[PDB]
Formats: sequence, C-alpha cells, structure tokens
Amino acid sequence: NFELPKKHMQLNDFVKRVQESGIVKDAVIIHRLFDALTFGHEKQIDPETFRDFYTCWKETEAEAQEVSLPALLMEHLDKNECVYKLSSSVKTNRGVGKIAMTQKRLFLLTEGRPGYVEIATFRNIEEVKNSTVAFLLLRIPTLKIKTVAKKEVFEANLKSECDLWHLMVKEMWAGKQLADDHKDPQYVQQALTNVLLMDAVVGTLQSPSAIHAASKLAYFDNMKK
Repeated sequence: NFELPKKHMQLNDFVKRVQESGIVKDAVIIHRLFDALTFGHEKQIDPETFRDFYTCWKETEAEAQEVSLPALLMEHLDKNECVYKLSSSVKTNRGVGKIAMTQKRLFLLTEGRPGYVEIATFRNIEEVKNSTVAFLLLRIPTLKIKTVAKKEVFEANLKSECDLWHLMVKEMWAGKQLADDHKDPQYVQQALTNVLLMDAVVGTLQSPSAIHAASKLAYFDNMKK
C-alpha cells in the first residue's frame, strides 16, 4: 500500500500523501502541519522532511504503545483512555519517573507502590510555566504545572524536551477548556492530533526555531493568545 513520497510536494500533494499515510486525515490540520514544517522557508515539502516527520510520529507512537502501566492506574482509566506520549525518565518534585499523557490527563509513572501519580487533568490546570533554574554555569529546565485550588506546583526536569512539553500541555489544556465551553469532545480529539503533530515537527526540524514553527499547529492555544 502506502510508500513514502519520492518527489517534492506542493501543499496539495502534501495533503494527499499525509492522508494516504494514515497519520491524519483532516486536510485543514494537515495544512497547519505544512505551515509548521515550512516555517521561515519556501512553501514546499521535500522527501527527506516527509520521511523525518513520518519516522518521528511512528517513534513516538511506538514508545507510547510500549508503556508499562501499573494495574491500579489501568483500573481507573476511563474507557478508551490511552497513553499517546511518554517522556524519558526525569527528576520531578514527585519523584523520578516517566510522564505519560492520555487524552484526559498527565501521569507520572514511578518506582514502588502504587507506582503512579496523577499530575493533573487538562480540565483542572490553572497555569503552565516553562522555567530554567540557573546557578553559575548550571541550567536546569523546569516545567511547572499548577492545578486549580491546589497549592503545590508540579515541577519536572524535562531537559531539552521541556519546551515541547510546555507547548503540548498548553494546547491540550486549551483544547479541553474549549471542549467544556462548547460541550463538544471533538475539540479534545483535535487538540490531541495537534500535539502529536507538534511532537513530530519538533523532532523533524532539529532547530532552535522548531518550537516556534511547531506552534503553528497550536490552534487552540493560539486562540487564547
């Protein structure tokens, strides 16, 4: 069936090849993906960029599929709730573990019992801050998430991945705020598609402007802006 494109792609070609790949079908979102991948450059996608985007998406999907969840967590997931993005093991103010993002919420998967912390639901987020702690030559990137009516801020040392997680969390938060305001779950599904595309864009572009380019897909967060 589908084979990776071998010719340069204008926008309309790109839309068709992404649809054929099965990664996403919504042409409007793929248009934003095109804008993200060509940000700053000429408006065309070459085979190498397409191949890198596809590989990054599939790698993130495979990492997420291989997640090890404690049964206690799995018993309290909603129906059809799944991990779509898994971080590396990181230091946090709740212990060392991997951050797992579902459609609904963020978990930390930890050593021991019960083996997880629910960090926050996208509904209950109050503020998300992307910071870096400095001391002499040391720089510690720190993602901060505050939940409504809860004093303790969650802090994660996500290293070079911190900017991406900051963007993905803000977009999933904004998507849920809008889904709740419109009583339309489709916003959550669109936000999830948006953030997984952002992840693949960042992995593809390999640049300091990559988070700015990837924000072309942060449809719901950009609205709040």
